[PDB]
Amino acid sequence: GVGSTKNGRDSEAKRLGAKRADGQFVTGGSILYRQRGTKIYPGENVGRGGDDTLFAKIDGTVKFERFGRDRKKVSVYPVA
Amino acid sequence: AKLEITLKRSVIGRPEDQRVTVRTLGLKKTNQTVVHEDNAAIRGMINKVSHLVSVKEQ
Amino acid sequence: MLLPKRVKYRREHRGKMRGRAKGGTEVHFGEFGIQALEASWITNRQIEAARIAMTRYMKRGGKVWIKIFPSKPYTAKPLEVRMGSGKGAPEGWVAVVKPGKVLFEISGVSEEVAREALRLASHKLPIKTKFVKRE
RNA sequence: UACAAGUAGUCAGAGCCCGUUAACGGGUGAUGGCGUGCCUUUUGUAGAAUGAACCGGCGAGUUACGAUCUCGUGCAAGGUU
RNA sequence: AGUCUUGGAGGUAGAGCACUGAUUGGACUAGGGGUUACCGAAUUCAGUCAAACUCCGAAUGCCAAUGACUUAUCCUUGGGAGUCAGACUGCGAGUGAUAAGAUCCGUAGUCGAAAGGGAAACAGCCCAGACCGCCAGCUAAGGUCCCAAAGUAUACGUUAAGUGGAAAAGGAUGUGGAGUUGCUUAGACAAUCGAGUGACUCUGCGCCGAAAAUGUACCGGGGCUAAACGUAUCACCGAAGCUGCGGACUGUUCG
RNA sequence: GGGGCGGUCGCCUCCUAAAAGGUAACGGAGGCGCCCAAAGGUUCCCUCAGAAUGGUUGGAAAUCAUUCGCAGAGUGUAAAGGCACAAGGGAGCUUGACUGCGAGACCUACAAGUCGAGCAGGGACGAAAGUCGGGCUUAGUGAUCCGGUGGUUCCGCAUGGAAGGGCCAUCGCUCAACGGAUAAAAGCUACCCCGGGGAUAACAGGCUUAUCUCCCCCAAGAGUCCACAUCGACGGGGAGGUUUGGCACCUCGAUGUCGGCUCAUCGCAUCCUGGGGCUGUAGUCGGUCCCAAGGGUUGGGCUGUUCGCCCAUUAAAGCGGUACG
RNA sequence: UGGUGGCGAUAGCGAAGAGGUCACACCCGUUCCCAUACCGAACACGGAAGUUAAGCUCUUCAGCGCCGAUGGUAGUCGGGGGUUUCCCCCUGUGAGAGUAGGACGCCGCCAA
Ligand SMILES: O=C(N[C@H](CO)[C@H](O)c1ccc([N+](=O)[O-])cc1)C(Cl)Cl
Ligand SMILES: [K+]
Ligand SMILES: [K+]
Ligand SMILES: [K+]
Ligand SMILES: [K+]
Ligand SMILES: [K+]
Ligand SMILES: [K+]
Ligand SMILES: [K+]
Ligand SMILES: [K+]
Ligand SMILES: [K+]
Ligand SMILES: [K+]
Ligand SMILES: [K+]
Ligand SMILES: [Mg+2]
Ligand SMILES: [Mg+2]
Ligand SMILES: [Mg+2]
Ligand SMILES: [Mg+2]
Ligand SMILES: [Mg+2]
Ligand SMILES: [Mg+2]
Ligand SMILES: [Mg+2]
Ligand SMILES: [Mg+2]
Ligand SMILES: [Mg+2]
Ligand SMILES: [Mg+2]
Ligand SMILES: [Mg+2]
Ligand SMILES: [Mg+2]
Ligand SMILES: [Mg+2]
Ligand SMILES: [Mg+2]
Ligand SMILES: [Mg+2]
Ligand SMILES: [Mg+2]
Ligand SMILES: [Mg+2]
Ligand SMILES: [Mg+2]
Ligand SMILES: [Mg+2]
Ligand SMILES: [Mg+2]
Ligand SMILES: [Mg+2]
Ligand SMILES: [Mg+2]
Ligand SMILES: [Mg+2]
Ligand SMILES: [Mg+2]
Ligand SMILES: [Mg+2]
Ligand SMILES: [Mg+2]
Ligand SMILES: [Mg+2]
Ligand SMILES: [Mg+2]
Ligand SMILES: [Mg+2]
Ligand SMILES: [Mg+2]
Ligand SMILES: [Mg+2]
Ligand SMILES: [Mg+2]
Ligand SMILES: [Mg+2]
Ligand SMILES: [Mg+2]
Ligand SMILES: [Mg+2]
Ligand SMILES: [Mg+2]
Ligand SMILES: [Mg+2]
Ligand SMILES: [Mg+2]
Ligand SMILES: [Mg+2]
Ligand SMILES: [Mg+2]
Ligand SMILES: [Mg+2]
Repeated sequence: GVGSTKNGRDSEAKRLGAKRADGQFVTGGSILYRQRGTKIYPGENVGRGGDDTLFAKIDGTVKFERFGRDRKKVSVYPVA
Repeated sequence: AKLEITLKRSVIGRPEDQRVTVRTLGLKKTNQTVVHEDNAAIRGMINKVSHLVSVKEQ
Repeated sequence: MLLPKRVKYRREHRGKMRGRAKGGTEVHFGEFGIQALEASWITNRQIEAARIAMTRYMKRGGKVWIKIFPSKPYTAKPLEVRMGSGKGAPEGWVAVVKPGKVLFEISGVSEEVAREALRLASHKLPIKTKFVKRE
């Protein structure tokens, strides 16, 4: 005879993290980064959605950048 | 300069990424020789499959 | 018998014992010591047997530092059960010892007494050891 | 062909006996090398899994009406009963 | 698509103790106990450790960009499928007992669906991909005393155990190479005498520990003191690999 | 890791997860099936835990005050990632917890799920810039069919109506076995049957060796003294493959299963006999270890038994393997 | 000097000094606009009696914090080997820690 485990549960994996590369061209509205909280901040021409999703406001080139000492940001710069 | 790359060992039993590099050099057959221009691209391919190929300056 | 007062998790992974010891490779506190030459789990039962062996030989005549602590729990399933149906219950406690780790240190006795005390302890342990001194 | 250890063949090969749809021929085979049937089912079967005693015959994706795609032909903003 | 170049995301390996836990010794003591170190939490100094710790943090892998060099794939639509029992091996993990030819993932290979050579025999290991013919040649792994193709090769060492050709803690004047050190012709060491001797550390190769059932039976066999092991060198053998010669078919480009 | 029994079934968070993403097990830990009319929106303003020092009640801990104080707090709730130009605390005014939508993305077999600038309508707060399509983020949910309710420039079976249907909004599921077989469902079969499987258990084999049997290492001790005659705590290392198991690799188009009988045969870890060392060996007896497998190794009572106990012998009444021969 | 930006504490904390006429402060009023869960503390609105004490500005310091090589080592991609819970070798790559050292501000714009 054997007992049983009280574990065995997990949630569906949420596919977080970077969705476009540094240097990649993106259209306006392209999701750049999915996250919980602000692991990366919205930089120039980048918005933060209600669930902390970072998205391009313009068409342009994605740039993940250092933001001060500890933090990071992602920006989209117009092609020119 | 031109390198002269010969496939000494078989691609059988080798990781896919090595087999692709060997094939991208134009080596489709064991003991086949191909001639390429000596540059950082071709040298970098040789480096990845150095255990499979023999090289000599032409 | 050494064990933690409490632990965060009662059931840990067994882990791996690659590499030499991170720290405690030199005789720090005492004068002499016994160094591991091989990786092993050292149970709290082995530490106690080793401790009493060396301590008894010295005749209250010197101090002992146990440099390893059996922090890691190990589990076992009940006797004669099939595989699965959850992880086994906690059984005992082990210290993870890697090559280079000084296990015990002695002070307040001669080298002759220390050598013999640590020899007697070495026979209680499941690993090859060597006698070491502070540099 | 009665000193031999054999999935029975195969490749090598004397000797002997023949003589053809005339071919770098036919029969036999001392001896040497290599070699665990076929099928099914399997991760994997020489399999100590399955099936067949042998031989012969018989014995399994068809047709109808619809649908769809490819190809072909006729006509073509029409085509067809 | 590969590679180089450039940029980026991310927290593993390692490491570290800055946080959370765990944790060793000393210093110094709130405070609570027998005015006391009588014992003491914090504090402080040093010291350990972590899948669910992180002040840190690789190699790789991944996502891109720009050219270059190379390669010939890629995408879309439509017709037709089969597959949804996988296996072992290496590496990274879990479960297990850091058992299983176990189980369950990740990753690469081979088998599956792969014949040939090697590993005695041996799907999954090593080498290597069989269009067909040849009584040509060169090689791979693995080999070169005989079975059995090729060295009874060369040079310098090691081993005496058939170790090689199963097995641990531990035990030991086995033996080779290093190094440290005490004592000694002002006479050591052994038992006055006459040259060494006696401790230790690292290390090569051996020894014991080593008992199973039909028959040697833990090199495939013979047998081997090298025909073993180490290091180096050169010959040669060796596949259905590659080459040569001839033939067939398929594709691409211009017969 | 056969089935039954137990446990589980959907969703969220973490670890396993091998620094993108994804990733399994009846692996390791926890949560959810809500809550809030502010705990939402906006504007303005602010800074927390704890400690030290001082204080009538008042104490370690209420309330002051001072200094120190990256957060050692808080964030409705699990956890993770975030958060002090706060996402934490306070106050004023509010209802954007809006209607029509939506370039473009993420995720993804499908069904679904997620993010979204921006445009229009009409608002909230703000001097304005602007922010606002609920809540720091990620759970708090359930297809279709069918039925109810509200709305409706739709249809209305000759025509006008109506019945009824459509469309938009919304309600009715622990359909929790949570992609939901029916609106509606429990047992027994040793009276059993068929199709299948060695894909999967019971026998034996195989792998493994936790357990088991045997052998060792260290030597604290016991033994008047004395570790080592004999025994050997705490610990440590093996061998065997006879035990109980683990695994599910051969066999389910059959590999008969306990005990006995008949016939044995092999191993040696030796029960007897032979030869020895040590002895806490005076002798006679013994103990222990070494060599030794040549031969030998009983008749009964009870029980299906094996085993075991017992009676009576014996030089001895060995232990194992051979599909528990 | 004041305002206002950019740059990872190399910008900070701490310590010791120095400087104010104008400018910036503290400061002195609460009548009014406005204000405090109580308070002109703060926020407001007004003033210039005097003070560089503090903030602010400028210098000196490496005590703490921060930045930080080189070399070595751990790990490791790829390729091999072994006595295989692991270990070793080779081409490459390469931390963390520790340390040399750096650093008590660097670059704007406007006004006075
Ligand atoms: O069932 C039989 N034998 C099977 C093989 O088909 C096997 O040998 C077996 C025997 C006994 C057993 N048991 O005792 O549980 C199980 C299987 C027949 Cl002999 Cl009846
Ligand atoms: K033959
Ligand atoms: K059968
Ligand atoms: K694998
Ligand atoms: K031998
Ligand atoms: K099982
Ligand atoms: K409010
Ligand atoms: K279901
Ligand atoms: K049987
Ligand atoms: K033994
Ligand atoms: K059966
Ligand atoms: K005998
Ligand atoms: Mg998750
Ligand atoms: Mg929301
Ligand atoms: Mg004859
Ligand atoms: Mg004969
Ligand atoms: Mg099978
Ligand atoms: Mg047969
Ligand atoms: Mg069958
Ligand atoms: Mg038959
Ligand atoms: Mg027939
Ligand atoms: Mg680690
Ligand atoms: Mg698999
Ligand atoms: Mg398996
Ligand atoms: Mg992957
Ligand atoms: Mg198949
Ligand atoms: Mg293949
Ligand atoms: Mg083969
Ligand atoms: Mg062969
Ligand atoms: Mg086959
Ligand atoms: Mg040759
Ligand atoms: Mg020969
Ligand atoms: Mg041998
Ligand atoms: Mg070929
Ligand atoms: Mg049940
Ligand atoms: Mg990864
Ligand atoms: Mg990941
Ligand atoms: Mg229905
Ligand atoms: Mg009508
Ligand atoms: Mg379901
Ligand atoms: Mg269903
Ligand atoms: Mg009955
Ligand atoms: Mg009846
Ligand atoms: Mg039946
Ligand atoms: Mg099976
Ligand atoms: Mg069985
Ligand atoms: Mg069998
Ligand atoms: Mg014991
Ligand atoms: Mg068994
Ligand atoms: Mg299986
Ligand atoms: Mg049969
Ligand atoms: Mg014997
Ligand atoms: Mg039997």
